[PDB]
Amino acid sequence: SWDKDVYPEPPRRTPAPSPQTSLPNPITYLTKAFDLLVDRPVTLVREFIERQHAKNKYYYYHREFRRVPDITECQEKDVLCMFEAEMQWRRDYKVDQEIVNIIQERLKACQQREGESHRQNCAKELEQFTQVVKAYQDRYHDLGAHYSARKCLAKQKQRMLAERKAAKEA
Amino acid sequence: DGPEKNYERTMAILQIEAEKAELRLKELEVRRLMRARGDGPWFHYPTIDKELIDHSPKATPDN
Repeated sequence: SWDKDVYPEPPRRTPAPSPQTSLPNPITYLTKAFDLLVDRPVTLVREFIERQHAKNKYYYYHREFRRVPDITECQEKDVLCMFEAEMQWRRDYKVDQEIVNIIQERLKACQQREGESHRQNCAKELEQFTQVVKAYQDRYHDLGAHYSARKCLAKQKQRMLAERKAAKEA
Repeated sequence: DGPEKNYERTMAILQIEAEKAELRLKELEVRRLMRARGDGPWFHYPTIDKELIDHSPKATPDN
């Protein structure tokens, strides 16, 4: 239903039953009851609905935005170019918010999945989360409620000047 | 309305408003120059019309 590369999960390892008791397992009989009384009627309703769905197959599409010149290429006060660049920057900003949300979802799923071993086994997710948050912070943090591609550029150039100075003093 | 129509309608709005904004700034500068120098159609205050002068020979010569 979804891309396994975007939202990965490791292969699942379930141990086999290994009873060391002669008493019956109540969960095993409740499981069989659940299958007969809940799952099968639920599955029958769903298969009828999907049969109706197959008679009327129609599609929707993911919208594709051509790339347009950035705010760096816009002449000062040229609103026609600034407008398209500003709109593009706003779309990218929303996309980067959802990229962070994907990485946070990976991290939280790993924490629950790994149980009492999360601190060691979720290191790779923790590292990826650390990096994307740092990149996201560099791009967009401290812009304010009236953010813009102009203010975003002003921040990058301030960061670039601080990095150029530090490299020079070395 | 679809996103394209709103988007390109916005650009049409921005073009009109940017052209008006530039003209408003140019009028202020033209008015400043015309008022200071007097070489334009605005702030042209009247002077006496030279067609009211009589150029006929007069009763006495020196004039």
